[PDB]
Amino acid sequence: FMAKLTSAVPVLTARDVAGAVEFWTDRLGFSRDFVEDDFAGVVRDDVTLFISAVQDQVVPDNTLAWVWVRGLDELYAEWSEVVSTNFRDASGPAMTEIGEQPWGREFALRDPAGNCVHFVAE
Amino acid sequence: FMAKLTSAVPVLTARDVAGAVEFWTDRLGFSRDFVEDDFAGVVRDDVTLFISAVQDQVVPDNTLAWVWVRGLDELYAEWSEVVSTNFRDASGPAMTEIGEQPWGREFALRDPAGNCVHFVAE
Repeated sequence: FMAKLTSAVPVLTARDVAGAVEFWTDRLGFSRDFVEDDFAGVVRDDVTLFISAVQDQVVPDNTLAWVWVRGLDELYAEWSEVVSTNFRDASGPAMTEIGEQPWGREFALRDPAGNCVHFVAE
Repeated sequence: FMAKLTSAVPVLTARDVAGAVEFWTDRLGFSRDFVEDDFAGVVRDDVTLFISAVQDQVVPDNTLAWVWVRGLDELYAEWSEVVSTNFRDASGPAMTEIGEQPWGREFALRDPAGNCVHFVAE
């Protein structure tokens, strides 16, 4: 008899949770799972992400997450029309271009709070 | 044709990645998946956690993750013999006691780097 770990949920951070949730749902297509004032959960297909409140901006600026997807080029097309593809010369939410990395074919997305999330082709 | 998100991997943070990895593997039973100098991955059963390097200690002190498990009381017993159960009066790695929260029956564990990970009974 040994304990089995079954699944994990990344936690993104934000000084402004409510705005982080508005962005992931109204713009990226996730749904609200639950929303407290300093803690929320959003969901899309089999992926859940939690969003937690923090006071220091450097935390969200250093927060990361990796998500796997079937149909990466299409996610990229779906999101490129609501998120800038000029990842460098941009201050707000942005997306890098698809490229190969050791973990696979991917692209990263920075949300309004500063979280950087990597989406990888399954 | 719509992109489907299939799974996610939480990213823990540490000023000292190598030590964070030693702890999650030699003491908690995870295996090394890959180890670069400022980025690593550990695995146990169906759960993978990445560990990333940062310079500011406040990031790991604010980093969170949620993991689900079958056989929570047994994970608690397996880990209570290598991690302190005096969560308050302790400075290093520690574990709180099992309690009910809105997300379910759980316990939290703080690792040496400062990450706080919640383990929930499936």
